[PDB]
Amino acid sequence: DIQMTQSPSSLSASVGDRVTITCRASHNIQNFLNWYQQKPGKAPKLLIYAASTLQSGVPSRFSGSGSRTDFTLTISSLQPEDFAAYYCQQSYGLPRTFGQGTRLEIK
Amino acid sequence: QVQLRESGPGLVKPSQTLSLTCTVSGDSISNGGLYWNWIRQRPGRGLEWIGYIYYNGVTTYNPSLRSRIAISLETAKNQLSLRLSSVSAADTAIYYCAREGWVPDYGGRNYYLDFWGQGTLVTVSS
Amino acid sequence: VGKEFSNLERRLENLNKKMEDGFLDVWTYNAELLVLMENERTLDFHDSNVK
Amino acid sequence: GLCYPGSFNDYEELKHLLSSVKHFEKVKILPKDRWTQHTTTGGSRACAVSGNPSFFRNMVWLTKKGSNYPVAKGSYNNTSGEQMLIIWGVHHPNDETEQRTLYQNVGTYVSVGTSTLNKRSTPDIATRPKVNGQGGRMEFSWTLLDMWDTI
Amino acid sequence: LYQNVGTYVSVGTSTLNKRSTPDIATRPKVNGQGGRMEFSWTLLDMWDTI
Ligand SMILES: *[C@@H]1O[C@H](CO)[C@@H](O[C@@H]2O[C@H](CO)[C@@H](O)[C@H](O)[C@H]2NC(C)=O)[C@H](O)[C@H]1NC(C)=O
Repeated sequence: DIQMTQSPSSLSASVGDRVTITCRASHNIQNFLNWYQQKPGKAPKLLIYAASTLQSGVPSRFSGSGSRTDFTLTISSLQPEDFAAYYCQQSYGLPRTFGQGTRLEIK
Repeated sequence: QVQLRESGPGLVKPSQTLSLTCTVSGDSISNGGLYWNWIRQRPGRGLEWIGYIYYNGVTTYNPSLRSRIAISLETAKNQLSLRLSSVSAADTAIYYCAREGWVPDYGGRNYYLDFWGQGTLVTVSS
Repeated sequence: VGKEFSNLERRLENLNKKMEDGFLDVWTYNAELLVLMENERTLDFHDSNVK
Repeated sequence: GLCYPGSFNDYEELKHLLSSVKHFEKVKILPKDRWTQHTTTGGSRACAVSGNPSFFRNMVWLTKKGSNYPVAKGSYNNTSGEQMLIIWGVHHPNDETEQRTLYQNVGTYVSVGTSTLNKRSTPDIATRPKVNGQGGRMEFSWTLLDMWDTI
Repeated sequence: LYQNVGTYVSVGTSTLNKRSTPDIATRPKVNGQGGRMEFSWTLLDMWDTI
């Protein structure tokens, strides 16, 4: 169905740095992109839903935006705790799909 | 408040049937009007969506599993279950159940997964 | 309600979408505002009637 | 704007597209040095700089070399990593005389396409009022070449 | 009507640039005629030449 391409495959950034991770959809997914944070040993946590809305309890350092076919996850003021794989989820159609997962390492 | 818990056999032999059960707690499975999902992670690989069931029996699946998968729920126990036939090495994964919520939006309900269970590992081996 | 546009009609597709989203905002606003204004008056109405 | 009198098709549509663009990476796709069969050094007084006839900096006005105009061909497979904007155009001389001294061939055409684009245009050779000193017109068109597609 | 068959009509201004050719073909009769006439228009600006 609609495939998701996530890039970079991995990031490395220092504490206090700002980084971005992007999602590219093969089709128009009209503001139906969700972002998830997966820490080792845990089920993925929802960070951002409907392209730019933060889930309750998500730190203010996380934000994002986008439009048809292109979305960005921005993480400012990276802390040692923000170590995770980040995933792109496309909720637009029924056979829901995910991107590959970006691995972000904190220094 | 909402928690999802999972259990299963742990070990499945090749060509046997894999069967997992998710128990929903703090969220009536039959009243919320929400969709219940199964997702898994194979070693190395990222998240793969398996399928979902509505609060009623309407069920959808990832087409790659169309010859092998069945999903059902028992309202009486607030439980979801996943069944995969002809299980092989490729099916080793951490399985997770999750709840699908929504935001009313300009394009229709905008769905997301807020509550996830802890998941469980199923190993397929001889 | 739904319409389809070609890839060379982005200006029109956006006009159409803006129109539909615009009316949705107007009606969502009117529906929510009317419910809130009326609930305030309904409760005042009932307290007034008991008095 | 256009130093050489002309028109730009779907110009309003391109300006709309740019409302969704924050940055372009300009990529050389068809280095002008590849057109070994054509003159790539033409221009006009209308675009002249300090008295020297010139032309638009990101485009190649292909004209006759020696005594002929071999069919001009080229393509790009868009391996740049993202969807690319490509602009090209058609010259419209104001007289057969101009068409002949620039191209030799008169019954010419320009054909462009992709997996979704299919266009063929011919020049309109005719007298028109002068604009910026020229009785000629140049018509520009554009397309978005998708990823891994070939123009 | 015209002697020439491979004809064209060319019209232009500082902003208008059009060339049309006739379409010679059988069509249903309308008002007794199997022919059609196509009209176009432009606004000629001040001091411009058509
Ligand atoms: C344009 O470049 C792409 C990338 O190299 C070529 O597509 C690849 O073709 C091979 C087979 O020869 C496949 O195994 C790859 O999976 C393809 N890659 C991608 C990203 O699709 C493509 O063939 C090239 N172009 C043309 C016009 O023939």
